[PDB]
Amino acid sequence: SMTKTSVDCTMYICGDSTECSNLLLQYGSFCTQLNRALTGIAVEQDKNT
Amino acid sequence: QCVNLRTRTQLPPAYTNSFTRGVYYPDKVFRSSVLHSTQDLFLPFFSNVTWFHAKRFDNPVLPFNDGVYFASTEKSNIIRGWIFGTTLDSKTQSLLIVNNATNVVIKVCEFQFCNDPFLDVYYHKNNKSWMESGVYSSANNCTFEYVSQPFLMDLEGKQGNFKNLREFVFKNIDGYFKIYSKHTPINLVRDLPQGFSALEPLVDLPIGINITRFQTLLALGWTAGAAAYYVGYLQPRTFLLKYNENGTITDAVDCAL
Amino acid sequence: DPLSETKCTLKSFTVEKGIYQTSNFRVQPTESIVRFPNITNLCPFGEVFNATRFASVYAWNRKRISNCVADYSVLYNSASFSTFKCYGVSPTKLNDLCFTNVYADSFVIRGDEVRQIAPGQTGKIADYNYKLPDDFTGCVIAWNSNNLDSKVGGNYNYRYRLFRKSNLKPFERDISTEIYQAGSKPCNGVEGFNCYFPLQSYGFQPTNGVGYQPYRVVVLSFELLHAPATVCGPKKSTNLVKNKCVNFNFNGLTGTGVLTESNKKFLPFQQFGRDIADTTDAVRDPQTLEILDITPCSFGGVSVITPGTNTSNQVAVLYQGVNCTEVPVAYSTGSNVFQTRAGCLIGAEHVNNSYECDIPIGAGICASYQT
Amino acid sequence: NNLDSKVGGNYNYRYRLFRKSNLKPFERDISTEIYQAGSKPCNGVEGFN
Amino acid sequence: TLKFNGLTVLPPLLTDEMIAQYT
Ligand SMILES: *[C@@H]1O[C@H](CO)[C@@H](O[C@@H]2O[C@H](CO)[C@@H](O[C@H]3O[C@H](CO)[C@@H](O)[C@H](O)[C@@H]3O)[C@H](O)[C@H]2NC(C)=O)[C@H](O)[C@H]1NC(C)=O
Ligand SMILES: *[C@@H]1O[C@H](CO)[C@@H](O[C@@H]2O[C@H](CO)[C@@H](O)[C@H](O)[C@H]2NC(C)=O)[C@H](O)[C@H]1NC(C)=O
Ligand SMILES: *[C@@H]1O[C@H](CO)[C@@H](O[C@@H]2O[C@H](CO)[C@@H](O)[C@H](O)[C@H]2NC(C)=O)[C@H](O)[C@H]1NC(C)=O
Ligand SMILES: *[C@@H]1O[C@H](CO)[C@@H](O[C@@H]2O[C@H](CO)[C@@H](O)[C@H](O)[C@H]2NC(C)=O)[C@H](O)[C@H]1NC(C)=O
Ligand SMILES: *[C@@H]1O[C@H](CO)[C@@H](O[C@@H]2O[C@H](CO)[C@@H](O)[C@H](O)[C@H]2NC(C)=O)[C@H](O)[C@H]1NC(C)=O
Ligand SMILES: *[C@@H]1O[C@H](CO)[C@@H](O[C@@H]2O[C@H](CO)[C@@H](O)[C@H](O)[C@H]2NC(C)=O)[C@H](O)[C@H]1NC(C)=O
Ligand SMILES: *[C@@H]1O[C@H](CO)[C@@H](O)[C@H](O)[C@H]1NC(C)=O
Ligand SMILES: *[C@@H]1O[C@H](CO)[C@@H](O)[C@H](O)[C@H]1NC(C)=O
Ligand SMILES: *[C@@H]1O[C@H](CO)[C@@H](O)[C@H](O)[C@H]1NC(C)=O
Ligand SMILES: *[C@@H]1O[C@H](CO)[C@@H](O)[C@H](O)[C@H]1NC(C)=O
Ligand SMILES: *[C@@H]1O[C@H](CO)[C@@H](O)[C@H](O)[C@H]1NC(C)=O
Repeated sequence: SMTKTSVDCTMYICGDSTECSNLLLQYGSFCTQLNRALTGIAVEQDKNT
Repeated sequence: QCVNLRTRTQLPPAYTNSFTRGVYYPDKVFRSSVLHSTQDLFLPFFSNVTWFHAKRFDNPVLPFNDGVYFASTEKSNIIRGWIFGTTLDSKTQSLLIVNNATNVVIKVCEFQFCNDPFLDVYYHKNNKSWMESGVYSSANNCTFEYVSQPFLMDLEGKQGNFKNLREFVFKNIDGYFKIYSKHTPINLVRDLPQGFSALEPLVDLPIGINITRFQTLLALGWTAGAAAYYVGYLQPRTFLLKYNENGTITDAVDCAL
Repeated sequence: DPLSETKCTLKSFTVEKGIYQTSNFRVQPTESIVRFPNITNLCPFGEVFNATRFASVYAWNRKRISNCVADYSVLYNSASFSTFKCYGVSPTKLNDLCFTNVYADSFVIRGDEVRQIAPGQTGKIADYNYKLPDDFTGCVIAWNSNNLDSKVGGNYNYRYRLFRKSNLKPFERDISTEIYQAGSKPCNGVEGFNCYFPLQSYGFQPTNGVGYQPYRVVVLSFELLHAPATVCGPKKSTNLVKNKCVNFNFNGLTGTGVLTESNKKFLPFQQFGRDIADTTDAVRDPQTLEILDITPCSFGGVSVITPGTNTSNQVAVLYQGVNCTEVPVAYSTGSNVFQTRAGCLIGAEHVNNSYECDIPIGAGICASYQT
Repeated sequence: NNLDSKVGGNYNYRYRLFRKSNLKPFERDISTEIYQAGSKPCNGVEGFN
Repeated sequence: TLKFNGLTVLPPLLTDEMIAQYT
């Protein structure tokens, strides 16, 4: 198993800014899609072990 | 007041190898235990650099192109200052750096100079040890002054019996002109040393002028001490720099070497 | 409640058993802090506005200025100027502003001529010795000086330029004393009919009518934003705060973090510490020299542990990798709180009996719903 | 011009030169109160600066 | 030989002592 990783997609892309966070809402569900992609890996590292 | 001496005809300039010399801290940022790469104007390693040495007297004019490594292995402080400018006639500002036994002056009035300007160790003239005027006539449009204490003072190690190397980098960028330097003891007859040590930023100045040529000022029918000075021109490259656990640049590699 | 924050995010009313991710936790900055270099070498305002004697306006002074800080608090805030007008800033904003070259012009005039020092004017002072350009973006400071520069016999030391062949250009100065020709005839020698000596001297007497009474002018001329800055208004600074999350600024290194005292020693020229990532991890204080570790304000996922909604409506919360001592800034009432390799766990009880894993909490821990 | 403009000055039309800040979208300010360019507070219908 | 920007690393359910135990 490798290191589990998880990301705040707002804090990576728009860190400490509402102004950017609004422009990110325009793109919708993508951040949750990324989160799931990482949460999937992270469950499977426990499962492999 | 011009004390002209066209005494030495233009000669064929010596070259010597600059090893792993003249690296300087790029910015005021501590980085430690780390192999940081960077892009800035640095002296190419192993390059031949122009070698001059003070009947041993050397006093040429030469050009400037983004930046310089100046260095000198010398005993008893014969070397003292620098002129920088783009025309050297008062059409343009031209900055001066002069040091004496201790004090520096830095001045940006449009000095009208001489073909062969210098200062010697003052005697007679006005009176013994005179103001740093002799290079030029006109100040009257004095855009700038600045002044400081020890810019190039002595180090002991039993009375400086060795020649102690003094290294200076001169740079202009974005209207800041900047200095970085080191002084160290070594025992070597006629070369810039194989070995490694970093130049830390000594002073900064928002002069904001086109700069294109330069000339060393060294003191003296006349008799004086005599030693080497070296000029190498910096280049746009990429370095990998090793900073030790204490955040000092301890070794460097020149990617293009 | 955190349970609704699952139901919302999962877009479901009944929820199955498990641990579920929600919005991340992130501590809000306790205050803003501003750390700048001490106001140090102030500009020569005592020599400019407080120089004992002034020039005559015909031969108007130009005191060039550089390498200093331009605090005006001992300037605008003092009532000693009956006419300070700025023409291209709020005079309040000056301390929060910067200037390229500076030239303090200093001279004396009649009060009924002070108006002619404003840009775009006519009358002998504007026409023949001092004439501001129509886009003047300096500032102008003038005051009655009857009690300083008036003389019982008239202060004929101060003088205007009454006659001129033509009306002059902005920032032209004339030291001519050659004889003005008011007629078509040429003028020779020193004097004659329609020959005139071109200066005249002010009858500044203390008895003079207000307007007629002498007035001191300083023009703060500056030409701006075409070369590197060497004079600026004072960058005001504030007390240092520690062991709290804050929005910081050091010397224009703006950012946010918990500030802590560093063991790192920086060589005397350095001010910032940067990581392998080249991210800023430490900073020197620019007043009270010491090195500070920047630690970015404590943050991590909120994960809500639940038995299925088809079983119970009691839940628990993990703040992932947060020390319990940081959660109270936010259920910070606590009552059931436990601290773990995984984070801070809130809303659950610890039991020494090692059951089989049920809901995984990570780092050796699982949780379950039991008697 | 042909409907609204008169040779000595149709001053019946006014704008606003000063304000506490920048007005919000579709906000209308009817205010007439004396603006303070200077530091001094300024009760009454007029005052210096 | 072996947190920033919203990026985070999550710990394993089976801690090295439990792996040492299963082994
Ligand atoms: C020209 O020089 C004058 C002498 O230095 C200077 O007067 C000084 O004005 C300041 C500020 O008005 C006074 O500072 C004190 O003000 C009050 C007392 O009146 C105190 O509450 C404060 O704490 C502060 O100490 C000085 O007392 C005063 N100096 C004297 C002795 O007269 C002018 O302001 C200067 N003007 C310019 C244009 O530079
Ligand atoms: C070294 O150079 C300094 C800087 O020019 C000299 O200091 C000046 O000396 C004159 C005469 O005493 C003063 O009028 C200046 O005001 C001094 N400058 C400053 C900034 O203080 C110094 O005299 C020189 N010393 C020697 C040994 O040459
Ligand atoms: C030296 O003096 C000359 C002449 O006073 C300066 O040239 C002036 O520069 C300003 C600023 O760019 C211009 O507005 C003027 O038109 C220039 N006048 C002339 C006659 O050329 C020059 O800038 C001065 N240099 C320094 C360093 O002070
Ligand atoms: C970094 O610098 C420090 C300080 O100069 C060095 O620590 C010193 O080590 C010497 C030799 O053991 C001792 O005499 C000093 O007492 C130490 N200084 C302190 C403040 O404890 C350290 O060795 C340097 N590290 C490297 C890698 O050069
Ligand atoms: C900023 O100003 C303060 C003084 O206002 C300087 O700090 C002083 O340092 C001395 C010597 O340690 C102490 O005796 C004083 O008590 C300190 N003053 C204060 C207010 O703490 C400080 O040096 C200045 N900043 C810089 C960079 O020099
Ligand atoms: C959570 O943080 C606290 C400090 O706020 C830690 O408590 C410290 O623990 C060490 C080791 O036992 C002691 O030396 C300190 O004196 C304790 N400090 C305080 C303020 O009590 C605690 O260990 C941390 N826990 C975790 C899981 O990280
Ligand atoms: C160095 O100098 C030698 C002359 O001794 C010359 O042939 C050579 O091209 C020079 N190389 C560089 C890189 O300047
Ligand atoms: C030399 O003379 C100048 C005046 O010309 C005087 O100011 C200075 O102090 C004198 N220096 C010494 C060392 O006597
Ligand atoms: C000097 O500066 C001027 C203006 O910036 C520029 O046009 C000119 O090319 C410069 N000359 C040199 C030799 O760099
Ligand atoms: C779900 O809830 C119902 C009551 O609404 C209960 O009768 C049933 O046993 C529950 N089903 C499961 C799968 O737990
Ligand atoms: C559980 O056992 C631990 C020792 O393994 C002890 O520290 C703790 O107090 C016990 N808890 C209870 C509730 O008895």
